[PDB]
Amino acid sequence: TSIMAVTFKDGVILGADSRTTTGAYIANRVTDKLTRVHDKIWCCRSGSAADTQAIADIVQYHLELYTSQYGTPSTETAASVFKELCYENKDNLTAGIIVAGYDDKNKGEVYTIPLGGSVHKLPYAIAGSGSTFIYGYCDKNFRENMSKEETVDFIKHSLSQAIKWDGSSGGVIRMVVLTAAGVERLIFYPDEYEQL
Amino acid sequence: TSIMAVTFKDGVILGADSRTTTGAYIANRVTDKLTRVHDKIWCCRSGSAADTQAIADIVQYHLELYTSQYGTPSTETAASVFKELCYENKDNLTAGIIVAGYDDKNKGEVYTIPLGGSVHKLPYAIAGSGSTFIYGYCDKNFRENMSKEETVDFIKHSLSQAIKWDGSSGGVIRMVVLTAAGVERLIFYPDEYEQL
Amino acid sequence: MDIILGIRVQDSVILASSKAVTRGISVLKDSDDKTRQLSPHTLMSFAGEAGDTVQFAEYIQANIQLYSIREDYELSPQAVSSFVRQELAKSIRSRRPYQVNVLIGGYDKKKNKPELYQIDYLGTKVELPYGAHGYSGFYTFSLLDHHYRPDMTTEEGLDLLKLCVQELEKRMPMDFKGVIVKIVDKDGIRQVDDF
Amino acid sequence: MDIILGIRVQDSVILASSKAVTRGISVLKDSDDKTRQLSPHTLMSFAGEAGDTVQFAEYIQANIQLYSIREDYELSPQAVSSFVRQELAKSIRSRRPYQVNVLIGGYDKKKNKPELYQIDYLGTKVELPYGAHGYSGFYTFSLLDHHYRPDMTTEEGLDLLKLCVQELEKRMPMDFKGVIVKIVDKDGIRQVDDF
Amino acid sequence: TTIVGVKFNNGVVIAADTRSTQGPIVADKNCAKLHRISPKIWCAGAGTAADTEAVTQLIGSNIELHSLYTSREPRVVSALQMLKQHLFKYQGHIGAYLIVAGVDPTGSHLFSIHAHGSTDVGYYLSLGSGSLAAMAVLESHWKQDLTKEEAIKLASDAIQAGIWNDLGSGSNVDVCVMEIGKDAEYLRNYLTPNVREEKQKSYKFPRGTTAVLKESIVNICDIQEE
Amino acid sequence: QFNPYGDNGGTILGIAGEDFAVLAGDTRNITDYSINSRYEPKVFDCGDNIVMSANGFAADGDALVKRFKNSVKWYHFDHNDKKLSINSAARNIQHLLYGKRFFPYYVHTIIAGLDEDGKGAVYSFDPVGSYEREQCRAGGAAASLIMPFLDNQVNFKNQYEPGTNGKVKKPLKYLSVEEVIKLVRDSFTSATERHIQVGDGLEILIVTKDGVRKEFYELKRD
Amino acid sequence: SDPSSINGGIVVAMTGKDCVAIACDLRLGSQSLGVSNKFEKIFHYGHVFLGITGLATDVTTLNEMFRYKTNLYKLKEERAIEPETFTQLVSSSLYERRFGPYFVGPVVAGINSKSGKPFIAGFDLIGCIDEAKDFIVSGTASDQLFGMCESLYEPNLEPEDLFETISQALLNAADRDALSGWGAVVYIIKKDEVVKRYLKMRQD
Amino acid sequence: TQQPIVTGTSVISMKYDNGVIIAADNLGSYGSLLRFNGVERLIPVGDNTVVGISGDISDMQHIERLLKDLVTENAYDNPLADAEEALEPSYIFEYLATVMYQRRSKMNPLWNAIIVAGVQSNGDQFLRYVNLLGVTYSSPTLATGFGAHMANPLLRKVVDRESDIPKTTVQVAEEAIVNAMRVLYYRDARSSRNFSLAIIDKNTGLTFKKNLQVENMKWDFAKDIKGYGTQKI
Amino acid sequence: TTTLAFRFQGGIIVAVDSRATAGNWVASQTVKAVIEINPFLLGTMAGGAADCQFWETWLGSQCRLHELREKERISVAAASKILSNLVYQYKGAGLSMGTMICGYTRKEGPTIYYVDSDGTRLKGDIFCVGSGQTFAYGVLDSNYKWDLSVEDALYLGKRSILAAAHRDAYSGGSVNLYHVTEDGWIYHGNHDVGELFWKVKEEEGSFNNVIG
Ligand SMILES: *[C@@H](O)[C@H](CC(C)C)NC(=O)[C@H](CC(C)C)NC(=O)[C@H](CC(C)C)NC(=O)OCc1ccccc1
Ligand SMILES: *[C@@H](O)[C@H](CC(C)C)NC(=O)[C@H](CC(C)C)NC(=O)[C@H](CC(C)C)NC(=O)OCc1ccccc1
Ligand SMILES: *[C@@H](O)[C@H](CC(C)C)NC(=O)[C@H](CC(C)C)NC(=O)[C@H](CC(C)C)NC(=O)OCc1ccccc1
Ligand SMILES: *[C@@H](O)[C@H](CC(C)C)NC(=O)[C@H](CC(C)C)NC(=O)[C@H](CC(C)C)NC(=O)OCc1ccccc1
Ligand SMILES: [Cl-]
Ligand SMILES: [Cl-]
Ligand SMILES: [Mg+2]
Ligand SMILES: [Mg+2]
Ligand SMILES: [Mg+2]
Ligand SMILES: [Mg+2]
Ligand SMILES: [Mg+2]
Repeated sequence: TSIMAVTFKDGVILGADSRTTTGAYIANRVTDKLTRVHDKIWCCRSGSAADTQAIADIVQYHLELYTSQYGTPSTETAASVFKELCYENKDNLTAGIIVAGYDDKNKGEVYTIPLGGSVHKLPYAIAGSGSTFIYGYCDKNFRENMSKEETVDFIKHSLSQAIKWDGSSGGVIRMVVLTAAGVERLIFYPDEYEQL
Repeated sequence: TSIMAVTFKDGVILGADSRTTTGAYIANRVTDKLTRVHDKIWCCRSGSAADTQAIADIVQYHLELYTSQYGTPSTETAASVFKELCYENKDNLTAGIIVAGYDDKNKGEVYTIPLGGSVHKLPYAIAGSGSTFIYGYCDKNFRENMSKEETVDFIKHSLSQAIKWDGSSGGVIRMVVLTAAGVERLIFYPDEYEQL
Repeated sequence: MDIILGIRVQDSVILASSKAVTRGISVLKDSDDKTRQLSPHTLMSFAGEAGDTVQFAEYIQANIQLYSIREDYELSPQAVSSFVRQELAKSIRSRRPYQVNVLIGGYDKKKNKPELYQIDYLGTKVELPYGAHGYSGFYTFSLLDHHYRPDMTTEEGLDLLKLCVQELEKRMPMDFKGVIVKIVDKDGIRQVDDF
Repeated sequence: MDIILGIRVQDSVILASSKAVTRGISVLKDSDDKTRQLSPHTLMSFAGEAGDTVQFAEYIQANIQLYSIREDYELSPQAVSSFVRQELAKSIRSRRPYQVNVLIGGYDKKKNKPELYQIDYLGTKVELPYGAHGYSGFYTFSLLDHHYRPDMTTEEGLDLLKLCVQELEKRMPMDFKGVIVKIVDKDGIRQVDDF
Repeated sequence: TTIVGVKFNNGVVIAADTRSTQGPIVADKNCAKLHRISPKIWCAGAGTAADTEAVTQLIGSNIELHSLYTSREPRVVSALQMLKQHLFKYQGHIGAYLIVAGVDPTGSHLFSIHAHGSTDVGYYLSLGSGSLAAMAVLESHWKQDLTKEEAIKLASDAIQAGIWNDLGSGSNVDVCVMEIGKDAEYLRNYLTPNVREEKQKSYKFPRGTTAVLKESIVNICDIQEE
Repeated sequence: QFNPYGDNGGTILGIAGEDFAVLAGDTRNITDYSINSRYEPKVFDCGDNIVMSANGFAADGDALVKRFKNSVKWYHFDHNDKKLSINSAARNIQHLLYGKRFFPYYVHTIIAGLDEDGKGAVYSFDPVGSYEREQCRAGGAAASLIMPFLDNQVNFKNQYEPGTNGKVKKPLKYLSVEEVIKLVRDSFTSATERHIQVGDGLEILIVTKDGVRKEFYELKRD
Repeated sequence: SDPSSINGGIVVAMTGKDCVAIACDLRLGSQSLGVSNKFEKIFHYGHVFLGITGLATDVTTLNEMFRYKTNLYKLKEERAIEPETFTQLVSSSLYERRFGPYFVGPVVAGINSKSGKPFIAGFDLIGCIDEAKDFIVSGTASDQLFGMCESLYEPNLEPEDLFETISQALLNAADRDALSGWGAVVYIIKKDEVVKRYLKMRQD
Repeated sequence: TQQPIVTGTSVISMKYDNGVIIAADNLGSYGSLLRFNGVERLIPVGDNTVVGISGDISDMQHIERLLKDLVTENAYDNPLADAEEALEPSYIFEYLATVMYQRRSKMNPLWNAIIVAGVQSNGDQFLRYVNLLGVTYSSPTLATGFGAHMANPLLRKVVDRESDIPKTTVQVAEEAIVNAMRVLYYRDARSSRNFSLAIIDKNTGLTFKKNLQVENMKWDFAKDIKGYGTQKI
Repeated sequence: TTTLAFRFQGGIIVAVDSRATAGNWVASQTVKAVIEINPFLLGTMAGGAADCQFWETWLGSQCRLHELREKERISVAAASKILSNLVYQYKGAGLSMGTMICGYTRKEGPTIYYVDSDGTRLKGDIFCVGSGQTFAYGVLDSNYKWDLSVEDALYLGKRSILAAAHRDAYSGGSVNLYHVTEDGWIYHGNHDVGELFWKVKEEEGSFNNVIG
């Protein structure tokens, strides 16, 4: 799995591959790892599919109930709910989640939640087995306050390499753009990103 | 450990970090992992320090005896001797070696020899625990027939990132240039390569 | 503990049980009675893990004695055996199971028939003409298969039992220090003091 | 096998050894002689793993008999015991060691003295007034500590040995089917046929 | 086992083989792996047979009660959600691997469920030991905008691939078609390509061949009057 | 850790007649739940009117058959082209198997032919060389399904003559080659139904004084 | 160690023309030791017959349990339970012990009193139903029984013919199993008469 | 006893009317890392045989050397080395099969699965399999690793039995092989898009095709797939 | 497997069962657990079928070589010791053998040696070996005497195996009888337990727990 979230001038973009594996068999080649916990708060999932689905379902429930009582939650609040589940159930969970969202006050924010259940707010984040191969590339090529088109190219190129080297990563590159304008879904097929 | 060898227009350059570890303790921070088996055939060592030293010592012996009988050996020949040792003693060895050399007929050549004892001739090669983090960077930035200055910058930038992310890698960046002109040793200190 | 035997003849049930108690390297006692009277016409012998055996037997004894007082009536051997089986069948799926095997010898005063039941620690019940637990049956069942009849007298049953004990004393490695023999018939329970 | 005892009195050495051979659940034999005559005035009893015991004893016997023929002379008990110890000390660091414990009872015709040596499978030799291997010593050494004298007669030694066997028959769990007793003195080796 | 699911123009089809095994032994040659959760929601199960049955009946029971409570026809996402939350709770110890399909007021749907509680969405899916043989066929012949007749063909061909090439699968092909605005048609033994040939010999015995010790009438009736 | 053994499935069957002998076996070869081949011969003509099959781990089976065929060749060289009798072949195979007692050939071996009196003969082996002449023997994966059927239909076990009620047994009348092949075909048809490793095809080798004949029959391919 | 093969035993059931047959061996043992040759494994609740193989304590326990449940069923429903319904009750009862199961292999047999239709069914130790038309097998010699039944069985056999087929299937399967045998019983079941026959077999 | 380090995945093959086809991708994996992207795993021997090898690459390179040495050795004192006494597929296979079983018997195996594809002197098609255990078998279609589970089912639809071989042309057979390679790229997590394919025909000889790519892939339907159940956006 | 052998007035009786198993699966009911090494020597087979078969037919080759070299029949003591010394060499390797070497010579008389894969070698009057040995011992010990007729001794051995065949699950099939005398051994037939059991039950009045 190769997943990443990147903040930019107008907001934040989430990116992911579409491969799900059982050992070396690809159980699903068109998986959607970019999942919605609120209108403009999404997450990237890595690790156990069952665990991350169960967690995301619970978080969506908590934020739906939060919204009914207290209005729209912050991205920090969403990350806290993820953390509370991941930290308190660390013995029984295998979930690596990246939380990303857009406020009008705080703009684009990214929080990463690794295995332990710790929280780390970052300008951008990478995770999944395929992330290991792009630590160098992403550190060298990331800039703050990029444009939408520049950020899409950054994610596309980064995940392209992650897919190239990681057997557990592959398929299409899905992306979700989060701005004041709304929510845009993007997709990029092998013929496009392999030749980069 | 982060080691790499890169062919370019005028020949080949070997590169390495200088860190040797016992768990988390750095037993040696100024190690020389670029070792000489012949005048213009060198190797990069990764894995067990004992195993790779023992192997390199044996290869140097074999090539010294080869030279006395049959004249200067090819880089392919040197790689074959490494392979024979690594393959036939695979059960008892932990050695990841990159062989690099310069002929006048064949020019710069690079052979990588991973754990199994297989041989792979490549335009450039990377190895060691720190190589995992620069597969993406190196694939995107490598070009054939680079200049000496471009190749030094490529290795410097690549190993800089490998050192940044890998705990087992660090110290100075050592490099060895192999051309028709001769053998040049280079060194780059933390203050220089960290700010890249 | 070690060896417990049972044989049902014409008009009685005979139970034989070893006297030895061995805790490791030493024989601590050579006169131990591995049996409890559940009711006037029902006797239960037992063998298994230390502590559990006596604890289980006395627990069963208490329950049957309670039933007898409450109803002013003696339960049939078949009824007692079923109660015992259920307790062991319950026990096997507990946190710490009773590691006890039993023989239940009784005389049914209603049907005027002796009855012998063999039950293991899992709660496996079988009615038999003759039975045993542990390694005892491996030696004794061949003799009983040959010599046994349904119409044997009590004296003939004791003679056939002597032949079983003699074989055990010859071929078994452990010294079980002889057996205490008890007879169950229409007149109740009595001990054969010379065997 | 199981129990082997030894006692050195005034003018002789007495060795007692069990008769039982138990292979698992069954007692296959009750008249087994766990000893070999090494020379006219030297006897060795043995106990350990099946097969190894007899194989080792007969191997030692053959070697001493070879020495006797070659030199036309009987080795002293001390010399025989040292030879045996070395073989076991060699054996313990082999591919598959001899798992055998022995007692060597001999009468030295030169010094006119009885001698008893106890050697275990590691090659640990000790000269003793009385000795045992396995669990036998745990019961018998307390009796021997009390009753033993250096000036005892052979008849007194046999009586003290009977007291040891009686204690073993009372407190040991395994039925070892009695013992074969053999006396070693100036006149040679003889077996006590009634014990 | 080989089970598949295939989406088409106006609905969804699922299919399954009919072999049940105990190690290398065939326990049942004509097993029914196509279960009904509700009238227009059917699922196919692989893995532990008792688990797939039990978990299907439980959720199907609760779905019926839910449908009565809400006065609405049941939805596939409801069955999906209830199944995954049940299976997740038991941490994979309930060995049920399901393909859930159906039509409802929202439209036609097709999902898979893994024993640990993960779900996946797709136009074509396969589960079981013969899933690789089936998926090879699906990946070779599947296209967008399939007709009902094309989807049934593709589904049964995918099951056949499992029947012939996978030892865990065999015997017959069951199918269930769930089209929008129609009753779901359950096609039990849609294909029967594995009929046993006539035996060479009859093994009917002469009467009296078996030795008997005792005969007796068994009283199955109740206690009688008079 | 490396496991030097495997299981290629399959099932074999040998029946001895009055003046003939058959050795049958399915043609399916497998690993785990996959089929390797639908037609991979398992029963072999080894020369001297002897047929052989080594069922179980195919690499060990092929090796053993290869070595026995070799043994027959050298028996002719060393002993003036003398015919290797079925009993002599059996003893030779024991030594081949026991020679690897501490790293066994993981196979169930069966051979068939005619004895020196011309009567039908079948010999059966375990993996480490114990052997025994038999009238009837099935080996391999579905041996447990087939043998009881053969006890009943070949040796007439548990069968008695009507009217006598258990007093008089069914007489042991001899079976023809046509009658035996029927039992073989029914055995493998039944085994194919209930055992997943059995199927695809059935190849029978019949041995008479005239030589070695072959017959092939299709089996279910699921 | 393996609970399903400590005591040993087998059960087999078959359908015929307007009839069903169910049969079992009589052995109970403690591994190698034979203990009893009178341990019947077939029980009946009204006109519904149940055979149970496996761990003997659980065989006894389940019989007592299903007697309990069918007796209450009859009092409340005012009618005897049918084979199809009883089959579901067994499945329910076994699955409630999913993670602490009874180590058994049950087999249901009987004729529906209303429709007259012959019915057999089998289960695993945790509830899975195997509703076969032809035959059901269970026990330590299940492989052997599968081989006998598959070859000997033909559909629509008359009661007296069906008796011969099932008896031979059991006997020859039991003789190839160490933990089965020591006697055998066969029930022939018609809509309103049931015959029970004890078979003579080898006692080793 | 060892463990495989750098590995190669599926090798697939089938017979057709006038010969045999064999194929394998150009990847050398290092666990989950797709390390080496230019590895040739089909190795021709003469003009009548191609050996396809999967599993450990270091052991493959060893086998490659044995075959190279075999050709050299066969030519020694052999005037008919390029004619009647040339190496046959059956000879090359039996040699390898001997080596594999010997190595397993010393508890030091060559961690590979091998398929020898070729055409004999008399024009007969040869196709046989051997692996680290020394296990051998032949079939109209043969495949290793994941190919066994996914390719064989597809190739067996073309040639289900022996009688289907004369009815199968080279165009139909190559089409089936190329399709199977696409399916493996979809579903094998250790496969690559790049592969090599070899045809050995009794008339046209050995045709070795390099640098082939999986094409005509279906991915467009992915855009419609959203969430894992209930999600709509 | 169940095997026995005992000394008496008329020589030696040897009796064995005929069952072979692989777990609970009955592999064979017709195996020869007795091997005739020579007209005067018999060997019983218990434990591993192959180990016993192979090394006892090998033993016969060694005994034949002995009488070729020494122009004299081999003693039972020497024959038994060849086998015991052989298996002792393989001790630890995993051989599984429990055998009785039975014979009669002039110097020894009737002799029985128990030989074991552990290396044990015992001389004795009565031995029972196998999984059903305890059942056979019961009948033997209660009915054994030195003064038995060849007819009565043969029956006792036959009956003792039957007792074990009945109770021991891994014993059964049929009974093979041998009688060893001054003039060599004499085979006394194969007796199917399926027929012998019912015969003995009826005639002897035993096995009253079973119904027939
Ligand atoms: C990549 O990280 C990807 C992201 C998911 C959110 C889709 N993860 C997987 O593909 C994942 C990798 C394994 C090593 C954890 N695979 C699975 O979770 C797999 C999916 C099912 C549908 C087969 N499930 C699985 O293997 O179940 C067992 C299990 C359960 C919990 C943790 C590990 C393994
Ligand atoms: C980085 O790969 C570096 C390259 C060497 C050629 C210098 N390797 C190490 O630092 C190496 C890493 C460990 C995990 C193998 N460390 C050692 O080899 C270490 C050096 C000594 C001086 C402490 N040796 C060591 O830990 O000895 C035990 C041992 C032996 C063989 C294989 C692993 C470990
Ligand atoms: C094919 O995948 C098929 C799907 C079912 C829904 C029919 N699976 C089986 O047939 C399955 C084989 C494997 C996957 C378990 N068989 C069983 O589960 C089997 C069915 C009955 C006929 C016995 N049950 C079984 O073997 O029970 C033993 C057992 C014990 C404990 C836990 C699980 C199973
Ligand atoms: C009774 O003791 C009998 C005596 C012989 C003369 C037949 N022995 C056995 O029945 C014995 C049971 C022991 C090992 C528990 N069975 C065998 O030795 C058996 C014989 C065959 C013919 C059934 N062989 C056996 O169990 O397999 C050996 C094996 C199995 C698997 C792999 C390697 C070797
Ligand atoms: Cl997912
Ligand atoms: Cl170093
Ligand atoms: Mg990839
Ligand atoms: Mg009991
Ligand atoms: Mg089949
Ligand atoms: Mg039996
Ligand atoms: Mg028996």
